[PDB]
Amino acid sequence: CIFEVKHEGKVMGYACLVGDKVMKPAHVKGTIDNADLAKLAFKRSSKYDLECAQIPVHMKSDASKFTHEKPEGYYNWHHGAVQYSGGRFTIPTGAGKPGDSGRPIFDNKGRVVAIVLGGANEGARTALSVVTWNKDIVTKITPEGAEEW
Amino acid sequence: CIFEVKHEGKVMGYACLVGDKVMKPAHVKGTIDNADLAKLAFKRSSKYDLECAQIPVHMKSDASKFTHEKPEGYYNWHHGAVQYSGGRFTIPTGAGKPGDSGRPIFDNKGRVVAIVLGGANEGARTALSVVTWNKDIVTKITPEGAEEW
Repeated sequence: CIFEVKHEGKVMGYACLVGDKVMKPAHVKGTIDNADLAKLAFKRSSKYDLECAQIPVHMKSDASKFTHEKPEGYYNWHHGAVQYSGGRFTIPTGAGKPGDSGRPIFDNKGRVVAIVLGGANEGARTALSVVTWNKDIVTKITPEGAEEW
Repeated sequence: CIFEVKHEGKVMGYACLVGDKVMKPAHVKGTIDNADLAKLAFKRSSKYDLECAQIPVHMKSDASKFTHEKPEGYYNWHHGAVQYSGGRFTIPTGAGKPGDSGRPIFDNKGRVVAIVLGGANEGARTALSVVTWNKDIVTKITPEGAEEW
């Protein structure tokens, strides 16, 4: 379900097969490192900083079902455990660097909860700037002073 | 000797190095997935639904011979053993599917005897539609109701 966006042979962010679309943050430079995915036609959406397309039939079995459901507590991401509370995702400062955009923040059942875009350093912890689902629609939470990763 | 034709990153058919030419069915969309082969100049022939070119000197050692000599009996092909009789090649129905075109039918000494183009389902067995060599010249045998693979 997770695929990596490469730019000049360098991983910039990620792409994800959620629902029946193929997502990847709009701000991420590069092209999905997967033939089938790379040749697709994406529809950009600057409001959501999202850029979706449709999953080829032969990969649709590979999608992951997202969720608006996110109760205060700890979430999972590649570098460790993210913490959600006060309507804000945070992590120990240093555990997220430029080149981590696109990486999903899963919950314990695998549902993608948000997609990292960058983070604002506020000391001990960094408030993440993410793309998250609302009641049904996409949204973007960007803490004051975020540094786009 | 066998090379695959790709189209939008998807295998459509095959290409084969037979004799001193490089073959691939004309109807197959895409370009041979091999630098040396892809840059060649092919001569189309709509009668034979064939599209040949000449094998670069550095690959000529990689060709597969051929022969007009084909006595009734069993021949060899990737999925098993083909049967020749009554001037017709056949196989157990189900053992050949779309995407098998281009695959050669060898004999027991390795000489390519025919090249599969598609097959007509006539029950228990399917009569193959092949490109075969006559006295010296190429020919195409297409059983009634063939389904072009």
